[PDB]
Amino acid sequence: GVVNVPSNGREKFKKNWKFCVGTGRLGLALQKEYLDHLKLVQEKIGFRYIRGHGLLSDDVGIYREVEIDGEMKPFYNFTYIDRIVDSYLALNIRPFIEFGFMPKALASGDQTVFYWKGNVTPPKDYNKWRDLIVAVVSHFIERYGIEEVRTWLFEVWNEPNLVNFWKDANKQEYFKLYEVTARAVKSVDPHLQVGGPAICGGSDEWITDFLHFCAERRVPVDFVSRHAYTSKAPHKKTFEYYYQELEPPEDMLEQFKTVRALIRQSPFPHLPLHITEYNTSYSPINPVHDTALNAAYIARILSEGGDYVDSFSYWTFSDVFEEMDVPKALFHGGFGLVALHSIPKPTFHAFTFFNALGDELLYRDGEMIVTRRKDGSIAAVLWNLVMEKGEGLTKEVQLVIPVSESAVFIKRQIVNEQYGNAWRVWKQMGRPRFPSRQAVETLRQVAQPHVMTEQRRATDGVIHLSIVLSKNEVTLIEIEQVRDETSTYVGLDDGEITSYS
Amino acid sequence: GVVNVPSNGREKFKKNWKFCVGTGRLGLALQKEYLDHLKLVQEKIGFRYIRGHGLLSDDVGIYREVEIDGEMKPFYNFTYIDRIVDSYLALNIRPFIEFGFMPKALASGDQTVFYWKGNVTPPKDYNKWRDLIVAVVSHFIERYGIEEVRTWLFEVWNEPNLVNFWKDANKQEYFKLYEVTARAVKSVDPHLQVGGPAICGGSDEWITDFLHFCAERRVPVDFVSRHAYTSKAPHKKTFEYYYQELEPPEDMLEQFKTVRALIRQSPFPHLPLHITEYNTSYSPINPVHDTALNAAYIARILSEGGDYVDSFSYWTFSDVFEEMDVPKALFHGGFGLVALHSIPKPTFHAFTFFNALGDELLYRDGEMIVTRRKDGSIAAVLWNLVMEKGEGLTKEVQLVIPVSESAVFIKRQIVNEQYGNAWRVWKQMGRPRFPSRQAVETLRQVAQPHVMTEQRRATDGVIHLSIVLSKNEVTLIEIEQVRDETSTYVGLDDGEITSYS
Amino acid sequence: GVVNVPSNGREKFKKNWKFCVGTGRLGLALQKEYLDHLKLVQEKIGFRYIRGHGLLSDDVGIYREVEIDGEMKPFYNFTYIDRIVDSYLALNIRPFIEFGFMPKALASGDQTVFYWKGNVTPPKDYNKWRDLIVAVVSHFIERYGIEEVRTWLFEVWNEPNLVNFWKDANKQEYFKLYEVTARAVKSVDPHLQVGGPAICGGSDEWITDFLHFCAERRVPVDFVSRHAYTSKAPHKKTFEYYYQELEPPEDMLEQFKTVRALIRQSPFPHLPLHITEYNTSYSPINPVHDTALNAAYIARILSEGGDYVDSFSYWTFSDVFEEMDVPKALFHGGFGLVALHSIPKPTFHAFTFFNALGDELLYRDGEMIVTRRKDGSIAAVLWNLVMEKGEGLTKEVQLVIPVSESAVFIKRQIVNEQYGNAWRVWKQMGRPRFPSRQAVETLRQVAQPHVMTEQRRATDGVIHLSIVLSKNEVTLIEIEQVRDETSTYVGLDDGEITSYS
Amino acid sequence: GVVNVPSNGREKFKKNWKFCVGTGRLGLALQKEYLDHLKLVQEKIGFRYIRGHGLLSDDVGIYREVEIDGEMKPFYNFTYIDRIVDSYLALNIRPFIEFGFMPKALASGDQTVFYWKGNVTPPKDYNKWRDLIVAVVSHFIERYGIEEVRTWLFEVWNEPNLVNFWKDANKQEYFKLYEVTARAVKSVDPHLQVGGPAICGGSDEWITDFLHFCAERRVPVDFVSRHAYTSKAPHKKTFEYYYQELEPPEDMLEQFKTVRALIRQSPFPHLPLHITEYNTSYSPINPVHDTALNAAYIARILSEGGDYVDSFSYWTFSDVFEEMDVPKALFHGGFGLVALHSIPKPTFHAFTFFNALGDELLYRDGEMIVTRRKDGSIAAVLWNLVMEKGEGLTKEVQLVIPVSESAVFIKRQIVNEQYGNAWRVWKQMGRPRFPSRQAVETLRQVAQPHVMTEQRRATDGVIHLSIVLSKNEVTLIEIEQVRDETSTYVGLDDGEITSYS
Ligand SMILES: [Ca+2]
Ligand SMILES: [Ca+2]
Ligand SMILES: [Ca+2]
Repeated sequence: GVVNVPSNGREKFKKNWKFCVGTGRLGLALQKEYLDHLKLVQEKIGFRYIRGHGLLSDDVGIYREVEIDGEMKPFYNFTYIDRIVDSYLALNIRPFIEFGFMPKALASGDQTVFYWKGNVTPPKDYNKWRDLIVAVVSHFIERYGIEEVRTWLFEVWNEPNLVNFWKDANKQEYFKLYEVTARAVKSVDPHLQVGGPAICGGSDEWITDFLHFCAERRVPVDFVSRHAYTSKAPHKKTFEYYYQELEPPEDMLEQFKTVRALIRQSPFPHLPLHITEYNTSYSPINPVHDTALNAAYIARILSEGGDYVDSFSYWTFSDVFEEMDVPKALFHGGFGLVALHSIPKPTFHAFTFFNALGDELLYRDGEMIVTRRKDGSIAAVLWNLVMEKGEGLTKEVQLVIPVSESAVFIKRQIVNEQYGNAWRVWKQMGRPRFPSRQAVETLRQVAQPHVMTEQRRATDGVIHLSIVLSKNEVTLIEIEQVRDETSTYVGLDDGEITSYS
Repeated sequence: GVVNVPSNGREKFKKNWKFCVGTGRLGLALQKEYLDHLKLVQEKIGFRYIRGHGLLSDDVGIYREVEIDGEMKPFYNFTYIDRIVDSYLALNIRPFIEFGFMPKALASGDQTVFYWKGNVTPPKDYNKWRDLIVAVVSHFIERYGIEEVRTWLFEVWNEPNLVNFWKDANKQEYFKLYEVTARAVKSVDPHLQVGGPAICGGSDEWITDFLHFCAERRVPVDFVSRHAYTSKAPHKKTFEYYYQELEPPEDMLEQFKTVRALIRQSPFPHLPLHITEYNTSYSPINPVHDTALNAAYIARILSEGGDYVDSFSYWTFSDVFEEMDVPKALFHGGFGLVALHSIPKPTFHAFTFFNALGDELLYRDGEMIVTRRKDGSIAAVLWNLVMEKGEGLTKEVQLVIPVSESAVFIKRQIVNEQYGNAWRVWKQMGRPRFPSRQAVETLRQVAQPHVMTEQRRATDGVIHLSIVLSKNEVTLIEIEQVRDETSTYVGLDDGEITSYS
Repeated sequence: GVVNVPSNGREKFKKNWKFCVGTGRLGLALQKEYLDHLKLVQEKIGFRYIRGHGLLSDDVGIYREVEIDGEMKPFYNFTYIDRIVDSYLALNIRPFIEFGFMPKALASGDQTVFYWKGNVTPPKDYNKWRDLIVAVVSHFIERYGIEEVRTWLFEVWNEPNLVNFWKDANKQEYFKLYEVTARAVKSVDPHLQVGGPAICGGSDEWITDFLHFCAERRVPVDFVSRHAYTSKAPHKKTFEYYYQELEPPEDMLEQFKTVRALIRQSPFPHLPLHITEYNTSYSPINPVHDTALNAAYIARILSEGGDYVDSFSYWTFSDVFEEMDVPKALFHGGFGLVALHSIPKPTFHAFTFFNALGDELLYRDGEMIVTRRKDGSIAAVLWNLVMEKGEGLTKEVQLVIPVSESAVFIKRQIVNEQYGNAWRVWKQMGRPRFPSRQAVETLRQVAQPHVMTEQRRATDGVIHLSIVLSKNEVTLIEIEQVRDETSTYVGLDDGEITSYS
Repeated sequence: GVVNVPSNGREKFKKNWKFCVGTGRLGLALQKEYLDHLKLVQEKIGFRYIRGHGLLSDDVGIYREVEIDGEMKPFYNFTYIDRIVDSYLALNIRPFIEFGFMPKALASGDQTVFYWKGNVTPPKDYNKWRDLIVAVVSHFIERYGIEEVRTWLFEVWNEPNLVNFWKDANKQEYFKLYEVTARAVKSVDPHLQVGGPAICGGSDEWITDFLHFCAERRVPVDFVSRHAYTSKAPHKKTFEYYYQELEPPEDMLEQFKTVRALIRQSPFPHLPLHITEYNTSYSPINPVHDTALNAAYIARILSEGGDYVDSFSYWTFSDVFEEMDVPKALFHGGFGLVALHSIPKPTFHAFTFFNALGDELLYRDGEMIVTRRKDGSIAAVLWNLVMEKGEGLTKEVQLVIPVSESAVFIKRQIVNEQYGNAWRVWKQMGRPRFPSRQAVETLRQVAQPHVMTEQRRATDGVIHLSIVLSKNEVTLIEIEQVRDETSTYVGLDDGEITSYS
């Protein structure tokens, strides 16, 4: 198809796409490997906030008791989160705090979730929980100052509409939990932004009921959160993998758009919507995450997601993750943009490529976005999602582009099934679970995008680009003005160099 | 032609090719840019020695006088070589010291060489020159230890057979300068290895006569040094460039082979031969240095030069160079393997590819070298040197390589006119002289070798590679055992992932 | 009194004292904090080996069971020890491997030890344990090379004579565990050094019985391991401390001596003796560890312990530890040489000071060690251990040292109750449990030794040092050659500078 | 002297004292050593601007001709200043540009200044000099953008009232050069701040005459610049030293104040005054720079200089400097805050101490400055400048400070003749010209300030500090609130640790 790019544009592409990114549990942030991947992510994409589970779980170790004279008394150990949040602020990223799970010494029952056994029961004593929240938020303000902590966000719990994350999926108990948390947070400082309900899909009446619980009972709410995946239940499991079919990306966009409509009808029509988890599959052992398809699929969501929501947070930035035990191989289906040994997966490159876009929107359809940057240069990202099996399945794109600058330097970066894909080459190596240093460096070189460059002289103030994208390709194309300095090199003749003309 | 690679090899490919590398003047080693380049060269190519001019020239500033009690007395200022030689040893490289040029306060005349004005006249007092040599050598021993300094090499002066480097190209004055320096060095310690005569090509009788001089007067000598280039004097000039025609690589190898024979017919038949400079062109402003042709040309030399000499030192590791003034553009025909902003030029990847070869030499002709490493893997560099003008001129090559290892992972890296080639992309950018940071990063990215990988199974203990090499391509092919772990992934099926089979 | 230092010494002070250092459990090696601590320790102290628990425990996560073709089969996950052992080797340290504790899926019972719950029961199947040992040692050889792995050591289990560490303190069942482990290690490669019984003090008949067991059933043993502490059982507890009284250092040296003699009477008289754990207190929450007293105590051990044993491993290099939960304040009584935030405790300086000592032992008594270095310089460590309460309690020492110089430069470094002691300043700060960054930097600053320097000219070939050591001071004195260059500064007069003479 | 420090102050202590710092010539900024020093200075004292000579001198290399056809034509080589200014900005410092000296290819005559021979003659053609300024200023805008370059400052020449720096000290010829330069800069962009006349002391009529010339003839001026020193001509020289008597600090402040009054009476009454160089001695080989006296002298200036001027630029940040050849010894009387090897001099610590001061001024006299900061802590810098000879000469200072905070933590840092003084210890080592790495590390350690800390309890709402300062001491005293956490450590008893009470 032939697309004619207009010279200027009315609308502005937002940075909503990189507002937030997900993570494995906060206690894993103590790992050097974790910080390795986070530094890479902050250099090449730079997210504003980071969101995961386990702030209050026992590895991070904040809530204890502590026998004094003859009675159990609370003790708040900030050793670990002080280091964790410090390490975050040093990398220019703030916590999108999630309060959870339940500390053991505060839990009412035995039910846990994950390999790491986060306790998912309500607190035995709601006043002890309140006091925990006040202690934690108060500490954060003591350490980092009120101005800093006022920029953070505070979600209460996680997926209370699923039985695995909250006892009996108890709607009313969660609302009580929400109100105690919300009010405890405001009691420390009224500007702090608290929100919920952090639910998985399939049950959006919870968002209607949540916002009505808060209206009726005058309970604070500053944002709404929901999670969004497109995978069905596993159709085949091995001992290490879940395999799942996926709905197309418009299904996710519809989810975003549907939840925003439910907010617009509610008694709090102005509330921000934060999609605090999203990916194709919701399982950390689904190999789909390691593929070019995942990138081409996510590219579509990056292009449009921000039209409906204030943020959507890719779960996750890193394979440093233990919800289903320690990764059993290098490419093991983890959620991360970044694989162990800081090896970028195809999806990472899609973010990177979006990070080259300018604020000015020239054109956008279901397979491309075209922008103008301040300097006058064009930056476009194009993608060829093909969810069906088969080879070939190429897509041609004909881009007529307005530009006054008489010559143009075009730099294209590509990742697809052949290039920027460490997963493909890892198969060639024999799928080493625990590869050598040298196999890993080779995987790191191969994981880099394939670059091609050209110079093109304009005809009639317009350039034509013929772009062939192969199956599940995502590509960045930057088009810059050539200020040719050749004529300053007086006498220059390449033909005077052996072999050249 | 079909190349049958034997499974075993008797001969051993020596590491002579990276004994020593060349540099711009030692005062330039104080620059941060210099040290960035050397760090990159030492990580990707481990050179043992580094050889350049200007140890005794005035920017380094060792030789001074100094009015004390009505008398002009020597002062030896080691502030700068201390720092320089320290930085060398920290990067695991030792100085192939070159004694020169003439300190101004000790010069007999006015004649200089280069924009930096190295003085090229005899010492006004030969006893003060000797005292200089003794104080410097002694200083090295006091600072670093006798054992360390004893592993160094000491070449005396530079190209005395050229009027530009030595007043009148005075043979007997040079032999005298050599003699005073050689005895000065030995008087500090008899195991310090001293040599000469450091001549350019064109007059090899100087080697014959030099050794007859040392024989008659029993002047200590421990190696013969010589420089070797294949460029004719320039046939065109701009304010910016010297352009030169080149003879083929066989011309240089014959120069090596000629000088070795001359040492064998002499009264010191066993002397080591160090070619302390080599490249295609001897001009630091000949663009040929920046091209893929240079890379293929030199790969020929890296493959065989060690057959005839103990070392051959590429002039130079880096464009940090001022013989013909500060560089006037990013790619300005400088000698270096690395360009400003630490951008590898194509020749750098030739050195890097040779660094991947094993000790065991399995096969070699005029266009390839195939080797076996200690772990049984195969490693070959192939080049397609085309000096003639024109397009295409591709060379197909057929390989029959034995490996009992029944499946194989092949990693190929290529640098040619299209890949690994910053120069090409600089030109497409309009030859920016002083590029932006953004342009430099793109040129760095494009400067990386293109990588192709495949898996292949052996039929009958053997693999057959059909390889295509474009114009002036150099390429590294590594062939590793696949230890396939796929069977341990029970129930793995890529066809259960969206879009894959 | 007065000490006449002899100019020459017969004896050598051995490097035994820094052969090995202890660590918190291996899974903690994944922390950034841990690795910052190791780097500091490896730069300032030369440790060769690193010994700790948890290798086979479930955080590191090697042993898993996995359902394949309808049976429970072993899966060995090397993801984490690959990264751990990689990071050890990159910092020039190798594992003193300790095979333990019991993986949960292989345990025969439910008894655990520590906050992190390592299982302390026998394996439910000894053949599976064996296959576990074999798979781990084989994986090491595969990744690191057989020559690398042969330099390691392999301890079997931990304190099997203590009921907390091993079911019933079952002697005969530990011997069985040793045999199955030792024969499995030898089956992989016969050079691999294996030993035990890794007992705590109080029941040294276990060494005699362990060696008689290995003699009678021809079981491979390459060393005897043993733990040494001087602390009585805690006489007071708070919710975060154990306080304990200590025996003097001679008690530890006698423990070393008495165990060595037991080896020499047994059927393996020549076997190496590795004290794989030692410190004053055996509790990771006894504040004595954070004090100048600890450093004074342990310096006496460093000075003599090598006389009796091949190695004695200070438990531990770092407060990065979790046996009794996450540290509840900055200085919490941890074992570490280094405190969180890379703050060196006084004991760390004791090790640093011993790292400056020379080979040649000139003199030693129970309060000093005086040595000569290869360059002729003198290095001495002195300590004033004072276990009794009160102020003052100084030791005046007089040293008559010979030197072959004529003028000398004396650099003294000191750590005591006032200087190089962050615990004291932490107290002055109000004992902040979770100090700010600003406070931490102040604590690091103040943690640095105090330095005093002087020049002193000899008389009659000799130097008379008067030295005052304060309560529990450890101090380094280096006496070096002055090569006065003042005479080359002709006309120099500090009296011409404003205010000076 | 008993000082009662008020609770609140009406005035602000300005940041003018670290607005700018001086440097050796801009070409030396290419040195790794230089950037090591700049980084350190920028980490501990964050200066905003850096001011030095030689931008247009031929080592940096900007101006060349360049034979084309048969005519000499201008070529502007931006290779080196691009690297220099990039490195400045990456370290958060901007150029206070000084246009000079004269490029040889533009020079009218052959007179030069310094070891490095900057040419101090007018341009042969003022149109060529204009075309140079336009090319340089324009290139700066092209690379860094117009907003950034407008924050810089542009001074014309150096000390044109001194015959050494400018042919004949020709007043009218400098005004002509100012006019051509100023108009040139303004023709690129009118908001660029240009000024002069950069004079040395002893003839302040030049400032009057400059400003009248600019008013009458409507030449752009945006600031006045002037240099200030207090050293008399040398009374003794050696081959390597100038020794000079110093006027007291009142003389410098009186210089500042005098020039400010001349501007206030001029036709441009409101012009900023920048003192573009200042120190005690004006000679780069006067040992006084290396001393504690220099530090105590400069502190009075840092305390008050900002009263009269908009900036005052300490000449220099670093001993990396070649005006009078390469440093002949480690401490050689160089201008730098930082000695070679990154060793801080006593004067460096003065600046670091001032960098801890708060904005709100509580109390100031001629020997101390006392401030409050945002968090409520008190920071004070005290100094005891003694310019006469003699030992002892201690100053007792009694501070009576208000705090209701219950108790306080006092951190004191001292640099004087005994502590923080590497010069003193370098002499003890026998004044090594070219010390070993090991002697250098010792001088670094010894160069760190001496720290003392204490907790003091508030009696009656007031803390009474008694501070004995030794001769030529400068010292920082921070007083913070103790939030005591001791009572949360229930049961804590240091008396339960061996030896402690
Ligand atoms: Ca040079
Ligand atoms: Ca532990
Ligand atoms: Ca200079």
